[PDB]
Amino acid sequence: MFFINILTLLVPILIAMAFLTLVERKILGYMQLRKGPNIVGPYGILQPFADAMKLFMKEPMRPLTTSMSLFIIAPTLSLTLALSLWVPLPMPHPLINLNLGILFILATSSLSVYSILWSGWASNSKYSLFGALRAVAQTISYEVTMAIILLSVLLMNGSYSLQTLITTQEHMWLLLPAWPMAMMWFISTLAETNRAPFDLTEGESELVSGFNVEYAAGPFALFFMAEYTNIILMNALTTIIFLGPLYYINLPELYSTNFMMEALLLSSTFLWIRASYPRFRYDQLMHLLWKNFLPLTLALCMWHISLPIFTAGVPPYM
Amino acid sequence: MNPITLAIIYFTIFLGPVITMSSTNLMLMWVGLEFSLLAIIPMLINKKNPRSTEAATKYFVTQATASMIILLAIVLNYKQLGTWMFQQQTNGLILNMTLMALSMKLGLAPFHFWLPEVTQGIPLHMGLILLTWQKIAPLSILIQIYPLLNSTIILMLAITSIFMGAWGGLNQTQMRKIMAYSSIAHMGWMLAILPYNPSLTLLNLMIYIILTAPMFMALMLNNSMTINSISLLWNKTPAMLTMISLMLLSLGGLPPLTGFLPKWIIITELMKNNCLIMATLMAMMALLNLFFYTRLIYSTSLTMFPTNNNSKMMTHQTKTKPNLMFSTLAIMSTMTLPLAPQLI
Amino acid sequence: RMMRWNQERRRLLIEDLEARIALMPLFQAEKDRRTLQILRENLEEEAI
Amino acid sequence: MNLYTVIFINILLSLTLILVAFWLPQMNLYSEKANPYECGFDPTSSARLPFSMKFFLVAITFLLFDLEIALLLPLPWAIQTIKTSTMMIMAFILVTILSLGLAYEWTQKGLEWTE
Amino acid sequence: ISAFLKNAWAKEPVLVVSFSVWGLAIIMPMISPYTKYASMINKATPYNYPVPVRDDGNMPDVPSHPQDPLGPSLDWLKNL
Amino acid sequence: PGIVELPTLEELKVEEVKVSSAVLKAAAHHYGAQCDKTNKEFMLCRWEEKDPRRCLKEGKLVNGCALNFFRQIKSHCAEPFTEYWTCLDYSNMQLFRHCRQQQAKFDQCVLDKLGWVRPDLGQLSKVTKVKTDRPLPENPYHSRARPEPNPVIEGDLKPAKHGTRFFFWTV
Amino acid sequence: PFLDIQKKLGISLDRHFMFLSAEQPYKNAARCHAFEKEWIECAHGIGGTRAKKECKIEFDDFEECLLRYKTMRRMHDIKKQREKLMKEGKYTPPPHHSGREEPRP
Amino acid sequence: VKRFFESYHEVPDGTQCHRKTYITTALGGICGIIGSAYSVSLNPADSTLEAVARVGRYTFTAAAIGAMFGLTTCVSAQVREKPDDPLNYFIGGCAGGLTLGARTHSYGTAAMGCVYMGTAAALFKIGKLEGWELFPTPKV
Amino acid sequence: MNNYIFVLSSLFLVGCLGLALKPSPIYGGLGLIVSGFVGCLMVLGFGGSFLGLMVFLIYLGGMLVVFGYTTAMATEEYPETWGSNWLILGFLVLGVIMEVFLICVLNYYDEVGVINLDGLGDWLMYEVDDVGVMLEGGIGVAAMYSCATWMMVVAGWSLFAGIFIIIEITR
Amino acid sequence: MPSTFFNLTMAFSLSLLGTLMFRSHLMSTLLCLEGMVLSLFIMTSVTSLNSNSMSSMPIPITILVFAACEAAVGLALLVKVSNTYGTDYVQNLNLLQC
Repeated sequence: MFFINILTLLVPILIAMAFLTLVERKILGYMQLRKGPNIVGPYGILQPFADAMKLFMKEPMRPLTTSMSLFIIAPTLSLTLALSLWVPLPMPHPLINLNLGILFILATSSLSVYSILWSGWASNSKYSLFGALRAVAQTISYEVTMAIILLSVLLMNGSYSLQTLITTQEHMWLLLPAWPMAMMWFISTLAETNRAPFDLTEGESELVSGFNVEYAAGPFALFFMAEYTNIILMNALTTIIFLGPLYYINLPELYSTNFMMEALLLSSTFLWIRASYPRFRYDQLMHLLWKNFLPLTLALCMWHISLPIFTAGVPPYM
Repeated sequence: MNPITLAIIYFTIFLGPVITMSSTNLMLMWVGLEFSLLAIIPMLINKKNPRSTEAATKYFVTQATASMIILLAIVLNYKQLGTWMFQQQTNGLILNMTLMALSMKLGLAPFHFWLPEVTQGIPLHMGLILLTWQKIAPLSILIQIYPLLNSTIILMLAITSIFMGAWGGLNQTQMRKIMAYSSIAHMGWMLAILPYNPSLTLLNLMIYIILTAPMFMALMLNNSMTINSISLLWNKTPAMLTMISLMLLSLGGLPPLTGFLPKWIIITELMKNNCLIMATLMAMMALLNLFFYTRLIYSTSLTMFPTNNNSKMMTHQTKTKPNLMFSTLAIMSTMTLPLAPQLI
Repeated sequence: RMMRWNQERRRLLIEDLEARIALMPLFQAEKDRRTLQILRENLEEEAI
Repeated sequence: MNLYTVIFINILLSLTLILVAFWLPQMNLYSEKANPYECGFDPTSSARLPFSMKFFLVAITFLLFDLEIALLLPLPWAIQTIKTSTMMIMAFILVTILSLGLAYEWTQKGLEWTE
Repeated sequence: ISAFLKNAWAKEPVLVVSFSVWGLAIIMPMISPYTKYASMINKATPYNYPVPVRDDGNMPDVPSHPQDPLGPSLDWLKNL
Repeated sequence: PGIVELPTLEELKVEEVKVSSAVLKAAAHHYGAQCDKTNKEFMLCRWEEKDPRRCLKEGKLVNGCALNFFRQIKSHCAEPFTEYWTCLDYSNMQLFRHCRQQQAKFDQCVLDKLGWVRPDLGQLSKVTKVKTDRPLPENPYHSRARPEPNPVIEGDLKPAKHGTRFFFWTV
Repeated sequence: PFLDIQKKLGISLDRHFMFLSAEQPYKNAARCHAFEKEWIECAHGIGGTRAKKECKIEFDDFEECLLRYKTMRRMHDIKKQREKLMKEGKYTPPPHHSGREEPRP
Repeated sequence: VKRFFESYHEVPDGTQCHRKTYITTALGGICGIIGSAYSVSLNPADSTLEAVARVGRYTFTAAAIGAMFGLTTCVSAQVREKPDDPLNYFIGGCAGGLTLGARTHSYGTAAMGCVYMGTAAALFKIGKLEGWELFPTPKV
Repeated sequence: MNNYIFVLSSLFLVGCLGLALKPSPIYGGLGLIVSGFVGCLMVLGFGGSFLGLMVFLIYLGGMLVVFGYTTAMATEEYPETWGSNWLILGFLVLGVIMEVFLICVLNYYDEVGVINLDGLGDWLMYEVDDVGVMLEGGIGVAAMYSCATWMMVVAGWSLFAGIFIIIEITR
Repeated sequence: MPSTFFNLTMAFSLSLLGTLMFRSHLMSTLLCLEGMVLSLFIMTSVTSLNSNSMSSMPIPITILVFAACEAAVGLALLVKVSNTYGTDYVQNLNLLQC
């Protein structure tokens, strides 16, 4: 039966990515005073399938200057990690209950970087190398803040498990004690996923399709869907950690539906943010996230160390 | 450099060995060795030239492998006995691997090919530190486990250090390498006796330090790095010839100076345990170690060399360099033989 | 709010651990005689 | 076996999808489309040359800060101890020392890039 | 210096908050009365079994059963 | 060299509970008040003596006291108790906060009949001073007789005879 | 050590987690705690050369608790003989060794 | 195996000339391999063939040293029956030095190695005869 | 599922082998990542979660910087991967052959004690505490804040001084 | 346990043989040092988990700390080597003999 549960956990996430594509296009359109796709389907509900089939029928590219092994194994790694991250997600009852869930998340994402970073190297081109180095700088910027933010947040939980936060947020969201941590985590999830304003790897008008310029077919489709899956994942994590929906042990479906609402709002916020602002420069990003977020992150780590103690609010171990 | 950085680095260099002593855990000893390693490099590389970069790279790469081998030995001991201390009834392979890694750390032959190069590629200071303050903690490791050690390869490493140090320093015009080969020979003398009454190891170590530090200061006082540069000393600083002579003739162990005391009592405590002919070989190659010291003090003191016309400005101007410890360290050496029972 | 909630959770944990305290001896005894049963089985087999 | 199963299944999904991408379509291979892009004209040189990066010091100190993350991360287990004062003071010392090092790097202009 | 702080709060407010929160984290534990209860709660959690003691006949401050008047009573965690 | 002395099978045959863990946790707090002397005597046997082979009858007494406990539950307060542990088993960590309306029913039934009061928050987590007719174990760990240490040199010391006997130094 | 500063000051910076039988965080005995305790209490007052021959039984017991070689060899011999018998058609295992038993509790 | 080289002393000189002979030859070949390793690692050749030629030269040279040493020792013990006499080892060491001067074309090296190897081998026999212990255990 | 740990150990061995053959730092760091993942998995197999996850995190963070630098300093026009050299390919294949042959040999020279292929999976965990809580790794590592507060001081000082060391080396 | 410990020892030995046997590059040597570190970490952690000695579990983290500091300074010296010679190769560090 575990395989049927894998189906229920895998195929709808892929449908949801494929339709986040349409939602992106239509929201960018209506924010641009235009209508997105409405031709291929009744309201464009078949444009993702058209895109996918067109990509998987285009001839791929195995250029001569490249390294085929990394070239092919990197999109595999990208999709595999983007789809494995969804596995221990409690919505409210997860598929794989791990006692160190967020460590699995962090490690899996820091390995997801290597898809971009090996694809850009195997693609023996200048723009691909630009993009790989930009990704190196990006990760160096955001990973420190990610780890310390999540540490200081779970310092009022008592564990790295994600099922425990559903009990920590039984009566209140963690957004109120920690809105600054939530802010910087949101921007970290934004720099993660290489999403705007921190695109900086597929920087169309700086790097003409960096880390993808030599990728044409289903490989490019793999990178694309991995991005659009990690987006929904990070929004799900935001709403699980901070915007804790309602558990109600009799009714888990209520948790699932409120989780759906909140993750939809956060993903729409990602698209809104893309449509609004321009791109950073990838040294402005490092300077920002080392000179504004890391001092404050350390200070709030100090505060959330002191706070369990002078409040006598230390959480429990299990 | 700036003062905060210097404070940090020198404090770390002081705490490397000081952690390595006051630490029963071998892991913390390894930590101290890594502190010394990590903090010495900014000062080997302070001038930022190819020689300094090469010296620092060679030092780092040679010391890191030895650190990893010592850590292998420690992990194997913990697996064997569930303890972070070299007991008895460990494995001789573990102990020998430890000893070889520490030999690579010190500079003993055949693990000696890195020390003259590195000492050449750095200023006169940081050769002093490298040869004195960095030999201590590696020796502390051996001192704490002297009954567990193999009397065979300890002596082979010693003898090889003596032979190679003598035959290396015989033909070096550069003084930064002569002092390194002297270090190699003296470490051979130490490690030969280390399984036999280890207090004499510390005796020879203190004697060697008290000799070398004044010598490196003597080279500092005019930035001397060559025989032809120390030969122009009767015109610049002609009041140092006496002490340089007596300290070189101490380094090469001669009787009335205290540099014969370590060799003498080491041969004594070896003859007490029937290490007769190895001791004879070491005593006889110490003479070859002495030959280039004799040539050196000939070159600078007894057959005063040609000088230059520009050396007269040096005569006009004044100096402030002797630090009031040159005299003390050079006079406790060269003159403290009758206090030998108070030394041992 | 989080102070009071975690204060209560550190009370429910005391309750649960106390249940574990009350049931330590039964599991200890059963585990003991089970291990001894298995060892006697192993020995009676090794004899033949 | 469950996590292994899920990861094997995702691996199979990706490999089957790439097999489809490579052996379904029609190919017309020739050297003018298999040679590198570089925006219309051909490369003046190779991409496998030294790429002078200008945040190397920030990369090293990211490595050190990752080690500091490692040291800080056992706190959700440390806080349940009985003392609560040695750990308080040691966490304060650790964080303050990390931030002091960051301030030194900032003032000595390591966070800036080599222009 | 008040004007320097009034400047540094407009230009570079991020570092002001960092230093202030650092000082606050250090200072508030000294001030609070609820700080001692953290160690006591960590000490009350019985992860390990409480091993009984043999009756010498000279242990009057120890109870001979769980629900006796003796022992460390946890009525401060309740109705805190 | 020496053999291990193990009991026989009939020395391990017990009237056992054959009962699940949720139903067990639901009655734990009363099984800590009642059936406590036997449990704690068994613990003192098992910890004072490090041999399970020398605490078997104590374990059988633990089992028997638990059987009598659950039988007194099966005579009065069987159905409220069934309701309680049946709601409790639904959880994944078997928590009490989700089943708190049934605790009241179970405790009221078992306080009316059998007069059992529930322990407070921290009553079961303190040493509890049991007595017994057993003797103390003499030399647990079966420690062998230690070797005697090397003797101390007794005496108020004096100068070295002829000073330092080094080579030719007189004093 | 070389510079016994900790004894000179009474502190214990690192000499309280040298060996297994030393104060684990929550009082969980490391395995062979008893054997290491016994070896260390036999080798006390004595130093070295004499403890290496007057507490050899205890060191052997500890070495067999920790690295656990004789039990490996014993079970290997048993399994070898059992395989030999089962290939000779002489031995059949009982119900409670092929996975068909009445579980105890 | 250490027993194979310790079997040099189970029967005295003048007996089993062949056994002692290629024992000592194996010993010399071992030491020559060590020397070749050190001479190829440090100061390498312009090609692996030159390096292997160097190794073979060193090794067969040292093997010749050891072969002539053992032959001459057991012969001069067989002739002029005196196994407890280091002069046989001296004569064998001189034969070794003369072979070193043959393979390395120099009479100066020949006489040098003769004197030095002969004194060394005589001291070796005096040590084996009187009970000298290189690499002693600490006793005091 | 008993040869799990031997498989993981042998894969770690192969990874370190291909590392020791020293191809370009790209494929070398790929081998590092594979071997660190495998080390995390075997540490999990022995009951250790936090240490393995931290291995993987720290080595990922390091290999990222290694890629950044090797694209800047340690790059050739022809990076010389494994198969580029018939000699290095032969050494790799010979290393795998010698792994297999030496394991088969040590499976014969001694019955058991070095490598046990017949008895495999029987000796992994060695006296688990079947009833336990507050038992995992993380408690020991968190003892750096209590009962091991020297390791924390000394590592913190290492990193603090490392910052200054790096600034001065790069200056 | 004994099998995997043997294999980890052999892996350390291979990484040691590597870092001893140089090639043109240097970062490969530093990577061999990292592999040695990894193998020693795994052996220490496996021993601590086998013996259930939680008091020694702070030791592998210290190993990682100091080892990544070693890698950091090695990488700094690598930057210096490149700035001087421009090509990262080890066969250019041959001017100290004179």
